[PDB]
Amino acid sequence: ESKVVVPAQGKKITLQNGKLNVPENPIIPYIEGDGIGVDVTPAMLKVVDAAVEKAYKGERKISWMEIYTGEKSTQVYGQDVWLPAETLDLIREYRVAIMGPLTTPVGGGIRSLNVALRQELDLYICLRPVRYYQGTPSPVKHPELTDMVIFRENSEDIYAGIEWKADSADAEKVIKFLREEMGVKKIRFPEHCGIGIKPCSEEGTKRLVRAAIEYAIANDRDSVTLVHKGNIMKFTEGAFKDWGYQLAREEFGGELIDGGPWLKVKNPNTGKEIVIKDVIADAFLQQILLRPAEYDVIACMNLNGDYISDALAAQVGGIGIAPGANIGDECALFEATHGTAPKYAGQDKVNPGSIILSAEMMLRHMGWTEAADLIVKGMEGAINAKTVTYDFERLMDGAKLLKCSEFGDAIIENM
Amino acid sequence: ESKVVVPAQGKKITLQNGKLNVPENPIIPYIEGDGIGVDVTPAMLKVVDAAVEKAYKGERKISWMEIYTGEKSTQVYGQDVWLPAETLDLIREYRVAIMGPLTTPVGGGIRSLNVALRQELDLYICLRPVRYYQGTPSPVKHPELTDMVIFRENSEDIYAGIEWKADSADAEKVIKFLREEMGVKKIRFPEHCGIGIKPCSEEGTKRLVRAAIEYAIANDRDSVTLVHKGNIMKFTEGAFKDWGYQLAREEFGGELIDGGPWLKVKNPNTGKEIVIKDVIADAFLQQILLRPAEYDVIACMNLNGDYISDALAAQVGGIGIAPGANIGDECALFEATHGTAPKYAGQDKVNPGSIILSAEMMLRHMGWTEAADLIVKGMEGAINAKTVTYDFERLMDGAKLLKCSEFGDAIIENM
Ligand SMILES: Nc1ncnc2c1ncn2[C@@H]1O[C@H](COP(=O)(O)O)[C@@H](O)[C@H]1OP(=O)(O)O
Ligand SMILES: Nc1ncnc2c1ncn2[C@@H]1O[C@H](COP(=O)(O)O)[C@@H](O)[C@H]1OP(=O)(O)O
Ligand SMILES: O=C(O)CCC(=O)C(=O)O
Ligand SMILES: O=C(O)CCC(=O)C(=O)O
Ligand SMILES: [Ca+2]
Ligand SMILES: [Ca+2]
Repeated sequence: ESKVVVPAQGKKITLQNGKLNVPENPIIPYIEGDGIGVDVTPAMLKVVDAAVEKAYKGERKISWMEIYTGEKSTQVYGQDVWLPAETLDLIREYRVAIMGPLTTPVGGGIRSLNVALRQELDLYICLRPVRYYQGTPSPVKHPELTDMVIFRENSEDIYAGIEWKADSADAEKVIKFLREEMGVKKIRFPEHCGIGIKPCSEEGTKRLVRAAIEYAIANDRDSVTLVHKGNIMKFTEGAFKDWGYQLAREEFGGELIDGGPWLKVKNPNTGKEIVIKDVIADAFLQQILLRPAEYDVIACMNLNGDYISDALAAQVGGIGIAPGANIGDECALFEATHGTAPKYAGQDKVNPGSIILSAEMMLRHMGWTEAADLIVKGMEGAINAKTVTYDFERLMDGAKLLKCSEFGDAIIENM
Repeated sequence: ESKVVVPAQGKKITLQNGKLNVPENPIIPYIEGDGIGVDVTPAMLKVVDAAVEKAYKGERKISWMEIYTGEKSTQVYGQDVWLPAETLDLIREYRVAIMGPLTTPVGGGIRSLNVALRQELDLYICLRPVRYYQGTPSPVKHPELTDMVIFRENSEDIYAGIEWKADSADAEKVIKFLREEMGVKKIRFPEHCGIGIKPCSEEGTKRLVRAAIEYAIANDRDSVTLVHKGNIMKFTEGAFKDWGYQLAREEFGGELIDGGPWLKVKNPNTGKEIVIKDVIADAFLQQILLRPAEYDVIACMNLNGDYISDALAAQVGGIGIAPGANIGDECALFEATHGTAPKYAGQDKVNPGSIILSAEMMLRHMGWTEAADLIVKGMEGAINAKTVTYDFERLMDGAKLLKCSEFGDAIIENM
């Protein structure tokens, strides 16, 4: 028995040959989110409606439709309903959706609801753009040199949750198989030993890298860097790097730069040379601090992407305003990237920036670039104005302290 | 037929009940290192001899004994000799050794010689202290707030090199076993798929965490933070966190702080309260930038430790001067932590700081704290004096440019 209400006014977005067809009255499912979701989601709804209204002078309007996942889903659908089947069906059916932060419970053997959503809908691209907003307090000297776009592989890697607990019958069984059937000698302590599996496939790697390159082409970016720990994990991380370079050669006319290993790919629209290169992951966490300007589009595996995105967000003072998308071939789910921060929930206190900027990515994904531009513009103005939420204000002098909802208004005020 | 020459003057260090017995004329094996090893090692030898000579007025002297691993080993012992058996025997026999950077060849199925050395000698602690040297050009505003000591688990994790290449008969076999015998459903693309294994054991985790806590006690440090990605990898990363906390409760009288989950451990020598806490790895890469002062001793798994150490080193401007040790129960191997940088090899140009500070850790490990203190003092003086190698100088105004060997002298000059 669904508790979802389809808006009476409103039409579903359609997908016609890899191309979204967005009506002027699209229905957008949204998940409020747990904890501070109660604060940031309404700020996002208001800010989005304003930008859309201003951009198209009332010709277009989103019909928001609440759907459920997480703690609130249990309150709505009952006890063990953390992720209702219909939520998966609805996101797929309506093609574009957005969500606040989710609470995954502990003690019940439930795995990350965020990851569940990504894997279940096969949203194989985790897209995390990272730029600096002038006026943001940052811990680094030159945050303005950071302008990157992370394509993080979302469907494979150790992140896929294949593992067995130490001393479990399964763990014992897997370890037996490995030592006796596979002749594995390098397990240091085979007893009381947990075991995880890290898969990385040619198809998985290539759909991710294909998207990263298409994005560099579509947006006239300077380069795509394959980031990997291939010198230690040759057949997963190293294979990802090799497949990445290969895809570039096979589908995009990638050709050797000097002695290699870097390649150049010609932008078929602008004729610009896009550099395809690679950096070992540990060095890369150094290079983003020391030479951020040399990096643009990044393509990498699941776990590394997680680390890199977070490291970048912190460096530009954007820990609380980092936008993110999960994109597959059939639908897309945009998200607040921070946690539920239950301590502040309901206080109208936290920064709605992250979910607002994810909504910006959503609008842009929908082809409503004018409205998306107004959000970027509003965000830039409000931050420049030093009219900000506590998390920014406490790090600045002469800022005006705004509530969550008030920061929403300040964004609108600057549109 | 050994090509190693045991020094005529000199005595071997001994181990008596977990306690090193160091004679006044200890023999120390050293591996020159490939590439810039030719530049930094002699700078290290000279700087160490000076500190030892000054500290003990000639009463003590190290008898350096060259041993081999890497490219130079092939030149010495022949074609496929990258890591001679005797090198393992010698390091174990002489208890304390140091090395420059190593070249692991590509194309021959040889795995990291660094990792080989660590695993083969069971040097299960990778010890990476990270502090700021006043005067070092850093990309962050307040590098002086960083004063941490990383205990990185060295013997397990995905870093152990257990994996099979996509399309290999073994890969196919492992994937078959997993899908059909283990009922694994979450491998997205089972074809053309590489597979790695990530082990984490109770014993492996606890010997690492035990060392981290003993170190916090011995050095009156404020806290030990377990860093892990346990919310996604429950049975490896999560188990490491749980075992860590458990070890603290079982062996060190760890007790709940407030509602937990943090614990307090009483320093049995100073009565100081040592906090045992934990942070998810992705957040931790943010927290080291945003709140570096809240962190002290870190305990974490192999791969995470790799990332964290490198990220920290970059933030304090120490990418080229980061010291490191590999420590086991029977011996210890100190190392330059940077690469071989072949482009500058032999130019007497690069920064010998990393290997010099690893030598500082070696001297301290040997109980020769007075000599170790003189190196710290020299390094602080030379850097403060702005008398530095190109890698520092190019980032500063009004520095004096020194060659590698000259920077060695500047350190001595400041002792
Ligand atoms: N949008 C936001 N605006 C301001 N602070 C945030 C935001 N999101 C997260 N935080 C901070 O990060 C944490 C994220 O919550 P959690 O990781 O427990 O789910 C919160 O405790 C809060 O930390 P703080 O106590 O420093 O203000
Ligand atoms: N001790 C050092 N002093 C100065 N620069 C170093 C040092 N170690 C490494 N580097 C730099 O880091 C790289 C490490 O070498 P590799 O990772 O290829 O093995 C070198 O190319 C050099 O980069 P750079 O060209 O910026 O001067
Ligand atoms: O999603 C989770 O629940 C943990 C991993 C994470 O933060 C992410 O994947 O972005
Ligand atoms: O050791 C290697 O060869 C690569 C990994 C690394 O740099 C390290 O483990 O410190
Ligand atoms: Ca994250
Ligand atoms: Ca490293």
